[PDB]
Amino acid sequence: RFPEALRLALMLNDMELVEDIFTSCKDVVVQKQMAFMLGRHGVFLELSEDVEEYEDLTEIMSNVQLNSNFLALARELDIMEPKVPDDIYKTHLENSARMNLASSFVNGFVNAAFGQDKL
Amino acid sequence: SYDRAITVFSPDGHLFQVEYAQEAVKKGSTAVGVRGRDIVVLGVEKKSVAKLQDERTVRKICALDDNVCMAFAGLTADARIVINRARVECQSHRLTVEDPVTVEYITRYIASLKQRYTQSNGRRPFGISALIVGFDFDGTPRLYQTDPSGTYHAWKANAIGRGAKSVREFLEKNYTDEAIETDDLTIKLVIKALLEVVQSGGKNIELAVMRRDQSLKILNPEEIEKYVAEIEKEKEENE
Amino acid sequence: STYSRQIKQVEDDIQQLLKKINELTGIKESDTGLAPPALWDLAADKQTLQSEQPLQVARCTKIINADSEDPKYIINVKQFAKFVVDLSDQVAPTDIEEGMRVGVDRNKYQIHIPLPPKIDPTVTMMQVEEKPDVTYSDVGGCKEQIEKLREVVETPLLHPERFVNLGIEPPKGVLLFGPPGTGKTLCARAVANRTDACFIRVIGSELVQKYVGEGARMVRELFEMARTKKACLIFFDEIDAIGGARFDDGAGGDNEVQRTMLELINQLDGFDPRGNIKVLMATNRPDTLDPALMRPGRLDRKIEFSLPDLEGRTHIFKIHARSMSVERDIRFELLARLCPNSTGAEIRSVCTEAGMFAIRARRKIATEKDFLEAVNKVIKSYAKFSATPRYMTYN
Amino acid sequence: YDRGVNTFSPEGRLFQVEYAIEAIKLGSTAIGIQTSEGVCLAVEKRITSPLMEPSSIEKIVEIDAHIGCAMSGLIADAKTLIDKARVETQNHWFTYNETMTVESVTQAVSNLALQFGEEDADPGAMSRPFGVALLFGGVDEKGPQLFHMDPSGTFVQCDARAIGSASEGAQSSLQEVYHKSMTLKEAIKSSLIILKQVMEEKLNATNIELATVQPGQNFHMFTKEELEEVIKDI
Ligand SMILES: Nc1ncnc2c1ncn2[C@@H]1O[C@H](COP(=O)(O)OP(=O)(O)OP(=O)(O)O)[C@@H](O)[C@H]1O
Ligand SMILES: [Mg+2]
Repeated sequence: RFPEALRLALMLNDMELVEDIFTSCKDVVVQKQMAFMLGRHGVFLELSEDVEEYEDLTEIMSNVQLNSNFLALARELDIMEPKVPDDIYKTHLENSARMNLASSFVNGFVNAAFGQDKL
Repeated sequence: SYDRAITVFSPDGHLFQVEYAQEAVKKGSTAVGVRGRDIVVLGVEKKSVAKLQDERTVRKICALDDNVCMAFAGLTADARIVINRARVECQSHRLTVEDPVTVEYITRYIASLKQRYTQSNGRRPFGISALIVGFDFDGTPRLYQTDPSGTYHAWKANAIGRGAKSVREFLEKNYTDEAIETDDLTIKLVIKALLEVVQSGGKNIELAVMRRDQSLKILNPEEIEKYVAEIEKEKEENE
Repeated sequence: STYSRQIKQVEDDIQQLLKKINELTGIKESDTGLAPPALWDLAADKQTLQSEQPLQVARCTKIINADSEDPKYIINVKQFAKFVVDLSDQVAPTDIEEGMRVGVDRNKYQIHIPLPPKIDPTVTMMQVEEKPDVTYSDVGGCKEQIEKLREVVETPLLHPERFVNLGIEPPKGVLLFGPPGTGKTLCARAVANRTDACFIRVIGSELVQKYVGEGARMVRELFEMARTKKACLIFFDEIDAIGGARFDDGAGGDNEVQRTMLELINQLDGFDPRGNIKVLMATNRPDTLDPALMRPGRLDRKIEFSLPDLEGRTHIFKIHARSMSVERDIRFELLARLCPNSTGAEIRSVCTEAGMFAIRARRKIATEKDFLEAVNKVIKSYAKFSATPRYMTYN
Repeated sequence: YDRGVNTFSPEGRLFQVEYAIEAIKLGSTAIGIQTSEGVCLAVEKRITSPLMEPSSIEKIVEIDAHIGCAMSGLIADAKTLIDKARVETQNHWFTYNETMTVESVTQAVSNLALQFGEEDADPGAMSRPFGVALLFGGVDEKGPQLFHMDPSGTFVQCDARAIGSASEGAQSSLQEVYHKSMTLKEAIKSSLIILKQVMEEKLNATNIELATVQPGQNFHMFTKEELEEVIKDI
C-alpha cells in the first residue's frame, strides 16, 4: 500500500524513508500519485535518470503543471471572470491611501492564481 | 332532449368520467376468466352471500348466446343493459349472417357501445367491465376483456373487479400449459385465483364453465366444494 | 473491557473538573437572560447607568418659530402626555422634523435624539435573515423563466450601470404563476439565496388581520421599512390570499381584504414613487387577482411556470436523482416520457418513492424497475389527488 | 364545469381540442415513413401483462387495399374514425369506380374532427373531440403518401412523422435518419431502430406492429416471421 505508506513516512519527515518508498514501488502510476502527494506536501526528491518516467515524475513533483490544472478547473467551474474589489465591498447595498492599499490587497486575494484582473 | 357533454377532456388529457367508471368497476366483485384448451371458465366472487337472497336472480355470469357468455364487474344495472343489448345484437347477427356470432364480434360491439356512451351528449359512461368467454365456429376458445372506456383485449386469463390486480398477478405466475392440460386443472386454477382474494372460501365462489359444442354450465355449490377440497388436499403434499 | 475502569475513573474526573471550572467561571442562570461572565463589563455598565440617562420615546408634532433662534417643538410622549420643549444643545435644529419619532429626557423633555420610525415587530420578522439552501441549479426546465426572473429581480441590483447608461428603467415587478408544485416558491427561494439586497418574504395569509385597517397598516409599514434600504426585494407568496379582485356582493364581502390589496397597489404604483423596491409575487390562482394588481407598473413581468416539457422533466429527474444511488442504466428520458403532464414535485416524489422501494427491499441501489414502480405509484395511483388538471384552468 | 366544449381560450385555442391533443402523449409511439418504394407504418403494442394476447392489440388498421392507418392515444376513439374512413372509402369506389386518394381519405376523416357540440347539435353528434392521432399511409396517383391527422382536424402530408408518447425523440431521430431517396427496407429498419430505443419493454416480434403499402402491392401487415427477419439485425 505505497500511497498510504508514503503519507505515513511524510508524517515521520524521514527523507530517507520517503526516497526508499518512492523508489521501492514498481508501478509507474502509483509513483505518479505519490509524486502528486509529495508535490502537494512541498517535499521534493532528486530522482535518478535511470528511473523510468523521470521527466513526468519530476514535473509532477515540481508542480509545474499546477497553474494549467488550476486554470482548467476554473474554466470548468466558469469563474474565470475577474472580480473587482467593488463586487466584494458591495457598497451599493450600504444604506484615501489606506483605502486604495486595502483595495489592492482585496484584488490580489480574490483573484489569486487566476492570471486575469480588470484592475 | 338533454344534450350536455358529460364526458369531456380534462386539461391533463384524460376523460375523467371514464376513469370514474373504471373506479366503479374497481369497486365491483372479482370476476376471473380463464381460457383453457377445450374449456373456458368464469368464476365470480359472490361478495356477501346472505341466506335470504335468491341466488338465482343475482348472477354476474350471463350467457349472451349459446356459444358466448360474459361475467361483469361494476354497476349491476348498467351491466344488465349491456347484456340485453349484446343479446339483441347476437340474435340480429345470427339472423343476418346465418352463423353464431364470434367472440370477437360481440366483444367489439360491446366495446363500441361503451365508447359511444363515452362520447355522446347527455350520457355517462357504462360503469361495468366485462369478461366475455366463448368458442368460435372453428372450436377455438376465446376470452376477451372490455373496460368502460371501450378498449378490449384478448387474454389467456384475466380478472376484473376489486381484487383484479392480485388475481392477475397470481394468474401471470400460475397460468401455464401444464395448468390447463385438463378441464379439472383449468377449473382448479380459476378457483385458486379466486381464493387468492375470497376470504371465506368456496361459499363465495360462483363458477360457470363452457365446453366446446356445449352450453354454459353453472357449477353447483357441492362441485365447487369438492374442487376446493381437492386444492386443499394438494396444498398439503406440496408442503 | 480492560480499560473500562480507567475509562470511568477519568470520565468522572472530567465531569468533576467541568463542574469545578463552571464554579469559578460562570455558566448559570440563563432564565433571566444573563450572558456568560466573560462578557461582563461591569465598570462600563455602571458608567453607562450613571452617565447615559434613559430617554422616553415621543413623537414631534409641530415646530413653532423654526426660522428664529428659539424654535419650540410640540412632542407627544406616547401614552404619557404632550409637551412643548426645545432641542438639546447637542442636536442640530435641522436634524428634527415634524412627525418623526424623537427621544427626550425625563426632566425637561428636551429632544435628545431623533429615532427610527416605529415598525411592527411582525413586519420586521418578515425580512429574510437566513437565505434558503436552493440555488438556480436546483430548478430544471425553467431556463427562460429563470432568465426572465433574474433579469428583473437580480440583474438590476447586481449591475445597475448597464441600465442607467442607456436611460433604461428595468421592470420592478414579477408575478410567478402556474399549477401547484411547478416551482414558483422554489424559484423565489433561489432568488433569496442568490440575492444580496434585503429580501422580505410576505405570505398573503399573514396580511389578514383581526381589526379593520390593520392589514393596510402592515402593508404600509412593510413598504416603509423596505424604503429604508438602498435596494430591496419583497416576496408575496400566495398573493391570492389578499390580491383577489374587488367585488360588491351587497354585504361587506371581503371589504377589508380589498382595502389591504388597494393599499398594496397604492404602494406599488401611486402618487408617491415606490422606490428601489422590486416586488415578487407567486400564486397558483392568477385568474382571481385584481386587474389593477395584474397591471404593468405593479406586476410588469408575468412569468408562467407551466408544467415541464419532456426535456424539462428529464432535467428535473436528473436534478432530483443526482445524489441517488441509482443503477447504471436508468432511462430517465423514458421516465420523463411516462409522466406527460407532471409537476416537478411529482418527479421529486417519484425519485423518493423509487428510493423507498429500493430501501424496503433491503437494497442499497435503486434499479430502473424501482423507478417504474415509483411512477406507477405516484403519477398513476395518486392521480386521483392530483392538483394539476383542476389548476391549469386557473393558469 | 362552467366551460362548454366549444370555448375559446384568450390565446385563441379551442380548449377541448388542446386537451384532446394532450391525450396523444399518453398513447403508444407510432412511426410512419414515406419513401419512393412505399409507406412503412410501425407502432408499439405496449403489452401490460404476459397473459394479454398481442394479436388482439390492433393499432395498424387496413383502411383499404391501398391505404392503412396507425393510431395513437385513445384507441377506442379511433374506431369511429377508422369506420368512417373505411365506409367513405368504397363509397368513392361505388360512385366513381376508383380508389380514393390518401389525401381525400384523410380530409374526410378530418371533417369528422371538430364536429362536436353541446347545444344546437344532432342527437348523434359527438360531445368531445377524438382523443386520437392518426397516421394514414397509402399509394395513389401521387405515389406513396403519408398523412398525419390530429384531434384538431388538421391533416398534413409528412415525409416521416412520429406520434405518441415518444413523438419528440422519435421525431428527432427521424429527422436525423430520414433522406428522401432511401429504400423501403431502410425505412422499416430505421423505424424499428427508433422504436426499439424508445420502448419501455424490449423489442421483439410480438410487442410491435409493422405494415407496408407499396406501389403495385397491397397493404401488408408483417407476420411474426417477417418481423423476426428484420428484428434479428436491430
Ligand atoms: N422546476 C423544478 N425543478 C426542480 N424541482 C422542482 C421544480 N418545480 C418543483 N420542484 C420540486 O417540487 C417542490 C414543489 O414546491 P414549490 O415550492 O416549488 O411549489 P409551488 O410552485 O410554490 O407550489 P404551490 O403553488 O402549491 O405553492 C419543490 O420544493 C421542488 O423540490
Ligand atoms: Mg408555493
